[PDB]
Amino acid sequence: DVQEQFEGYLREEVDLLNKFEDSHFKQLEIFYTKSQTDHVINKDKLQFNALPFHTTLYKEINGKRVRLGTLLNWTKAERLDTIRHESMIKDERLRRLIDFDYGWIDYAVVLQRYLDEGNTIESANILQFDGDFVNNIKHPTQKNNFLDIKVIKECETYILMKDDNGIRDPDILRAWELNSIPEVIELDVDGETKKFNLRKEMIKRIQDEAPVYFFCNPYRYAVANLDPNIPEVRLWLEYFIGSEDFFGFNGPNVIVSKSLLAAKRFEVVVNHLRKVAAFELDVESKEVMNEWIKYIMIDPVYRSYKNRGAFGNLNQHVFARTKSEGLSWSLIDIGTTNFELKPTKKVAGSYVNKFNLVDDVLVEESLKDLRNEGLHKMADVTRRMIDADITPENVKKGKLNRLALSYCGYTGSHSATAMVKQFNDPMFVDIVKDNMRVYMQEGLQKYPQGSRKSNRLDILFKGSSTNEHAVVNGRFRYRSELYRERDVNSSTVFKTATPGQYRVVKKISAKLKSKNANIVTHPMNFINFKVDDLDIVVNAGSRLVRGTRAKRIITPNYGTIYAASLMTVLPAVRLLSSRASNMGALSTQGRIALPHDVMAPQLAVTSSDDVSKICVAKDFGQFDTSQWGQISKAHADGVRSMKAHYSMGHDTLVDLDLNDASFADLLEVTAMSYERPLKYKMNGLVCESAGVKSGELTTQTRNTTTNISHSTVALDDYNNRAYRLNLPKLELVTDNKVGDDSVEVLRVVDGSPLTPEIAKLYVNCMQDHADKNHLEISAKRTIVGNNVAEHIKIWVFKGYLALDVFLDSVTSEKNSFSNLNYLEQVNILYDMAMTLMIRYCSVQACMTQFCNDMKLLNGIRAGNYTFIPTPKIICAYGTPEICLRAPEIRSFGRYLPIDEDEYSVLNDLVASLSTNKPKMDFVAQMFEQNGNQVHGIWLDHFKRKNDVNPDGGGIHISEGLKRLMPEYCERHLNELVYKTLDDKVIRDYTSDIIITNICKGKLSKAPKLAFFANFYLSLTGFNGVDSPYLTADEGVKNVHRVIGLSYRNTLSTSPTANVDRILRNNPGSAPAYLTGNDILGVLSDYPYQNWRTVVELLDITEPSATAIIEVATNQMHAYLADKDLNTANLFDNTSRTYDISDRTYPKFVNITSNLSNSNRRGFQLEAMKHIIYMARRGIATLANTHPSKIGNTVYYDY
Amino acid sequence: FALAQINADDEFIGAIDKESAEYLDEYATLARDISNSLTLVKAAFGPLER
Amino acid sequence: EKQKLDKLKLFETSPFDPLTIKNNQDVVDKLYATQSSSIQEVVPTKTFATELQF
Repeated sequence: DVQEQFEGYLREEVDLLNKFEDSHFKQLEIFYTKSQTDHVINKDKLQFNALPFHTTLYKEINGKRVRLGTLLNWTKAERLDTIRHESMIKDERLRRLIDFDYGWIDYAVVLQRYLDEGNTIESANILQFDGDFVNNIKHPTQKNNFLDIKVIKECETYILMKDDNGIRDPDILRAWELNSIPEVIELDVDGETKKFNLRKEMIKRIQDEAPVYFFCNPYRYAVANLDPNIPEVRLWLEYFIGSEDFFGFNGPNVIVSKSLLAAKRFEVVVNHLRKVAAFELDVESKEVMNEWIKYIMIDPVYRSYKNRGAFGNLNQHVFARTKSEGLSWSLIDIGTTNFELKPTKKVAGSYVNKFNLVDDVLVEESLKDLRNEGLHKMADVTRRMIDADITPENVKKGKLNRLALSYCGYTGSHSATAMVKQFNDPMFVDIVKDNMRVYMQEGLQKYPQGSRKSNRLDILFKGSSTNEHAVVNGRFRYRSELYRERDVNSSTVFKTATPGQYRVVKKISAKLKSKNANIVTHPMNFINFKVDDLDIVVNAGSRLVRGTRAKRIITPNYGTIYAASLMTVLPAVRLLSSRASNMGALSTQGRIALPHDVMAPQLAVTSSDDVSKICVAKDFGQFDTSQWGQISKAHADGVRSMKAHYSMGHDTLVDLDLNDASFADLLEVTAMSYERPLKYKMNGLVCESAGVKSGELTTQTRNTTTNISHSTVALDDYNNRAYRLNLPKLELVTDNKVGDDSVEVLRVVDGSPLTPEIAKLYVNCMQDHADKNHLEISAKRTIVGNNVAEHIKIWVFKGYLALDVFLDSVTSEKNSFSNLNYLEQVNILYDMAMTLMIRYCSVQACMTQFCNDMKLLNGIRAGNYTFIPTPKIICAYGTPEICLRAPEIRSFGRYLPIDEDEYSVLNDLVASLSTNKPKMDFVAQMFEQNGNQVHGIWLDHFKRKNDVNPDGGGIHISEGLKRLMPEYCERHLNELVYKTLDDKVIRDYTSDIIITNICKGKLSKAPKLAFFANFYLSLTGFNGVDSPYLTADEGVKNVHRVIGLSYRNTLSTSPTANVDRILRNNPGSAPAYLTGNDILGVLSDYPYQNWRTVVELLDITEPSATAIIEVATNQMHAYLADKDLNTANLFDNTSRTYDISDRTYPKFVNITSNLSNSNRRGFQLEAMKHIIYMARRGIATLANTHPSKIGNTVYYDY
Repeated sequence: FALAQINADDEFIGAIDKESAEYLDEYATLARDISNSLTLVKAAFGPLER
Repeated sequence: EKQKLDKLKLFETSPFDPLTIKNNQDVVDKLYATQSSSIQEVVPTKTFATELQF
């Protein structure tokens, strides 16, 4: 009777979908007035005017009508004064809010109801300017030797540096009243310099330090969620309307009125509301969050920066002494790549034997600091959680401190100050040199194509910060039947012959700054290298991070150095990244996604009766200063050591041609780039780096080599000390070393239990060889234990996992959310919700958050009209087809019992919501206005070599084949350049096309579905093992218990990535411009019988051709399934955690028909969808391709 | 080619018993009707002639 | 309730299943149109192929 239950659950899914859509429409009925007309898409005829302010667009099909969406005509804005208008606003406080920016009008009138409820808020004190800051401004110049700091050269900006008469942490922006000194005298070398402190601190700091970029319109969100009766909303209002603290948004930027960091309070309060709603925190957690929101409302960001250190020190030791037994896993096969988590019985009472270093003095010091700040309850709950038991509530209470830190959002220090802080043993250098040499040798052995001169151009094409770029200038014109007569002005929109049709032109002039466009347009910069290029400056980039971590600075290498690195160092990085099965743990690839698999050895060690095994975690900070000097030269010498294997070479650096230079010269230039200081500039500040330099594609290798050397010397030193004074020795079992974060498991040789003496001796590191400060900092950084460990924001405790919390979608860097199309925004919201569900969020909370996020989306805006499509587009094809109760399973909406006509019309709607015509038109006009942009070297290099008739066998050459065929390459290449350029006008044109096509009744015909089959289920047994994700939702843990957990060895690989690997491993076999996506598409167009002929027309040599054919033959199902959906923004972590591979197919899918491999795998995934949906509820089922009882008399088997 | 395996359930046997009773009754009624018709045709109609 | 019965009877009214129908259709689709005129003169048409395989 499982089939009947499945059908009933699908019917409940349909009911929930209808309720959700109805609720969305009802909620949108309050932001804009009740819908005035029901406009039929095809039956009715309208001339785009006389349509009311709010209209419901319906479509009629087979005697039935479906609800497409809502249209808003902004010309008839009079209706909006029915709900919001200045006439109703009466209270004197909100008049200024109205005058500052009209966008608050709605919220304003809402607030008035609260005011008409009789309750009045009180003004709040705003903290004043602290004068000592005036002593913290430093203006460096050549007279003072740039304040005797080596990195700073040619600086024309102020720096906030610590001073005796200055406030602590000067760089961090503080919330201040704007009535602070307009003009303050500066005591420079001359002493007459004057600085407009108010102007700079109000303009530059409000945007560089504290950006606020809401995913939706902040006014709409405030109206929808910020209910005045909530205590937190009242408290923020006291800071908002009380004391008259006003702020608003113009374009992308934020404008303040009286107080700095006004918008940060809004960000903090909305973060509080959403986080509290999502986490389903208990009453005690609500109390501590009330305390924190009270404590940090004074300064939204700085208080967090105060308590970073205490919070980190307290969170490191969470659950250090836990009496609870927890989970258990086997340590069998721990030193190989094939390790998996398997259950194993453990005898009770192992808790007393386990031990984790606590460093109690620091813990009490952090506690005292917390009391001094006034966070008494949080300190108490953290102290309790240090020694408490294991429970989801307990672990949420433990991570509640990081939840509190996540309040600020995107906050960073001063840009120039951040630059100056970040920029500024023979055995060790020998070890690091040896490690770099062995890595280089292995990399050059695995991928030796870089050395050969012929492959250099192909590698350069496949693989910035170049000084010179080309510019494209022109005017993009298109016909719009969407504007009004009033808007017609001689600059942009022109009244044409047609009474209702206008011609809108947009003047563009932009530089093709992307790496690929610059590579095709200007390759001489990348190819030719002069010595002076080691001295030129390149622009740097700045990336703020969520939380209060240090701002990241990105320093790209120059084009010539980049080409050299691609030729020489890239093989080592590629070999390091590749780890495969049947390899030892302590191997070059083994030493260096899915949290459970990557942290599996630690997860097994922390839950084990064996006490010899210990987990040691090391985090290295501010090692760039250590990276300066000797070890940089050691890396350079390690790179130079490979020049003995290549004959032609020069004694010193000379100007070279990339495709003619011997490999020795390229190796020498890479060594010089490694060891010489490099100059970088941003915001008028120039600095030099002699350390890691943060050069892309090279940081990981250098950092992990340094960490490996550190671990080796530390272990050897501990062994020597253990010999000197009798103590059991240690032996490294496995290790993981990513960036500067390392975690290794060490086993005591004699099997004696771990002792605090052992941990203390290992922590002491270089004793009697270095100063005591090194010992102290080593004690503070690392941890050693048997109960709790951490690595890349993954917290493991007694066989249980915990993820991080600094992740949301309301506020994003660079506001890119507001730029993407509707479907991309929906995909981004869906993906963030999915990655949330795997950690701390249940389906109820995450789905409520997702629905509220959907309800506030901006909608397609074009001209003076706006389209809000139906929310039922989620289940439609093209969007992730999801059932609400089981959101993880993508593309499951097809099987739901939606009406066939309704589903068809929804599919056409979502298909029409995205079009590719505007980009083609833009590229065509750019080509017609600016002409050819590709260099002649790429013109002559990409020529037909396989000596095959272009006509083929007389077969039909489709459009894609003609695009990718060599004789028509040049035009195609130009398109790539013009596909690089992105500008507003393409998406405004797309919105206009969508509006016109929708209203006129033209719906794009949806593409057919590749795979679809109804699978009939029967009962069966369990296969999986219980989920280490304790905090995750019940459904995911049930799925883990029924099916199992996945692993990187068993994880499936996308066909496009496989084709890319095949193309890259054999340079010169296929043209460099060809990508896996294009070849896969053109193969999917043609029948497979002619596929070989196709690869002959694409000029693909045999080693690549046969492999590509095999991949297409075995893996076309993956491409056909995701053909119509852009999965660039989909990282389904929860879906990836499930074990859907060949290991679980026989136990859950029964297919008896004879089918090809691609079709078989596609139908196996189709069955797996049903299996996962059923298993979410703890019922294990087996899918079959035939019903068990077709007739009341007949019963079927097999 | 696709011969099915005949399965005898309890409900089928019960239905068969009910039909067995029905057939017995109908056979008896047919016999009585035939006897009555024979008596009538012997008592009423005599020989026919050219 | 009649729709479910009709869908179920579809399984028994023919020896094919949607998986096999898709597999068979993956062979003859676009095959005839792609080849050249001379080869088209010596290969069955798409309708002919569907008639033979179904």
